[PDB]
Amino acid sequence: MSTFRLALIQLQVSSIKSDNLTRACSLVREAAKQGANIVSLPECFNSPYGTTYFPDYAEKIPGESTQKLSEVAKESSIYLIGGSIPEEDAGKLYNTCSVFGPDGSLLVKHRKIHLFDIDVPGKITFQESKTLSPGDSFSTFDTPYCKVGLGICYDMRFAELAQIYAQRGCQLLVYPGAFNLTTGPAHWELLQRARAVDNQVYVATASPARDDKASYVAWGHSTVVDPWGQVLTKAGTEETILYSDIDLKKLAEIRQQIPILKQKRADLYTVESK
Amino acid sequence: MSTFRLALIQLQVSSIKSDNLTRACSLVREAAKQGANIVSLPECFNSPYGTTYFPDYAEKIPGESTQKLSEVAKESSIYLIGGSIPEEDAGKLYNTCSVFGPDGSLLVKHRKIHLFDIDVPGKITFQESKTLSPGDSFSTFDTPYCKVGLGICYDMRFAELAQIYAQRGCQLLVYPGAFNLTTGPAHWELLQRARAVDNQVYVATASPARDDKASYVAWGHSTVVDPWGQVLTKAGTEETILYSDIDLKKLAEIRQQIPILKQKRADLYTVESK
Repeated sequence: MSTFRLALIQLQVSSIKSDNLTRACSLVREAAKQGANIVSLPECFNSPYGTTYFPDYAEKIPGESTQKLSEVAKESSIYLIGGSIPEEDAGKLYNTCSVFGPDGSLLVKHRKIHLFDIDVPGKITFQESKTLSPGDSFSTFDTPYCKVGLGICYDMRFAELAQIYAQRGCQLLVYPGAFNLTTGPAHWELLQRARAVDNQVYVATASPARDDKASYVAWGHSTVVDPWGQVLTKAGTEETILYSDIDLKKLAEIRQQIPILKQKRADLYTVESK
Repeated sequence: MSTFRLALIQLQVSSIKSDNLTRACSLVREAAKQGANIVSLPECFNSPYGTTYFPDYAEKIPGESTQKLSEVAKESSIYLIGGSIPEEDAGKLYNTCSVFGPDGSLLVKHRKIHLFDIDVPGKITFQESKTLSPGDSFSTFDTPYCKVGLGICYDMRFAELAQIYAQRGCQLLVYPGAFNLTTGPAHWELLQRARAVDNQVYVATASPARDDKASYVAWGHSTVVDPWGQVLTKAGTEETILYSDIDLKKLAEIRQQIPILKQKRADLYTVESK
């Protein structure tokens, strides 16, 4: 129970939802065949990423996409982190990561908390909040190995989320997400290394594969980082399944060697969750 | 006053305190001559770093070392961040960074909050709390350009300190410190880049030069990082003065482009301070 196999599906995403679902589910099955215990799909894995796409590809949960995820998690007896999909609920749209357990049960649903609203002149302008609404809950789930915490993409820029997850006992944080050709080289690896080292947790990112013709061009480079801040493995830009064997004994040893989680000064500061 | 010149004195530290003070003050004068507005010395700049050294090199504040720093800040008309020195007060010893303004006045004194207590088997064991006591206050000072926040070395591992400084309006964080041949390659650059990008501030580290014969062998590599997480400049291992022109207009533009400080979810989390 000290080591488990994590698989990150760096899916090539097309404009045809059923195509994405077919290929996503077949890659999940392959990951399970190669011994993965936890599998993650990437952000917006079932449809193109963009504000004019979300309304038309959005589904209720349960719906077409989550029913397929549920079924494949059950048939493969794995924990399946469902990347994210656009979700409709009560006249609002969300960017939502659904997680299914080895019995097909929904364990948790994470609606992206911090929406992707940036403007880098001459590089990338995105206003996710013009169509989507933000989530208002912390999201974790339990496995036999450890507790896992969730964020989606831009959520990775907010240190407090990882701090709260670490407080709550999470030992792996998974962030389905797609950075771009500007934010990718600058920030993608740095941010996930920061989250890992500062909170002494494993961190994994699940990105779609790069499609240079898409309106939003994904960085790629799905990555796993250990509690020492070391990159354990890193994909390229192409479609692949990335595997890592997550060693929780190593985490325990790191937390003893440089014991920053036990050295916090609660008389001076605290990160409070509401 | 949107740009100012920062100098980091990467001092080679000897066992003779007066030698360190002589050379520190001459390098400060040189930095001021080359137009530095804020100058920082490194951690434990006046004496060898180690638990059996602190008691014997410790001084009260004011004392020999701080009197020299006060005088040189006065005569050079600069803000001088006094690295750190071992400080004695009321039967206790601290690791203390004293800051003097252009009139020679003490602006603030930062006693290291998180003491350097680690044990990496086969590599480095240090127990700063054998002899030192921790500080219990946040430390900032004002300049005509911006507010500056302070930590010493291991303080840099504690994200919350930088979060609180950013809340309080700091635009530059300075950490005098010496990592070692184990923690240096793993964590030195990562941590400072994390503090910079997460809080959208400039971050600077002032290390002593490496002495391979010292009991604690310093990593070196004094560094300045911008709010985009980009390394602006980085020293080698040898004694030098590192200069950087800190562009606060750039900081303001970054905080608009990726406006994470304005996108915090205070309904879900807060970093609370004493």
